[PDB]
Amino acid sequence: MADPRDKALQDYRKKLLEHKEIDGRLKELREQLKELTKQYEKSENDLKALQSVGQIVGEVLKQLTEEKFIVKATNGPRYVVGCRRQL
Amino acid sequence: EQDGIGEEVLKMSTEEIIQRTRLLDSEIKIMKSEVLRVTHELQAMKDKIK
Repeated sequence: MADPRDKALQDYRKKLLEHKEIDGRLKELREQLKELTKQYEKSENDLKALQSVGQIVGEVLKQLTEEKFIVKATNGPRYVVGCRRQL
Repeated sequence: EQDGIGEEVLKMSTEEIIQRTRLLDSEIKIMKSEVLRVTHELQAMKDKIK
């Protein structure tokens, strides 16, 4: 007759081994999630940054009125242009 | 692990029959549900990132 103490010890050891295996699986999944969260954050940032247009760089020569400025693009041409309100 | 060994030794029937088995079953069910949810979310997010 196997001792009940020995049976309980063997059952506890088997359950601990199964728990360790599932904990290893959970740790692998947690590492996967940790890496993929940052990877997806970077991918989302890249996608958001793709849809952004630049801005011409120029020099202000003179202000004609409140909402009218003379601006000289570095290319060479001079334009009469407006100004953003909260500026 | 010494505390666990002492418990499983001194209390062979008062803990293994009722306490240990139910705790292990509840834990295994909870972690299985968590693993399934995590796998589903990971698959969806991987499709999105692709």
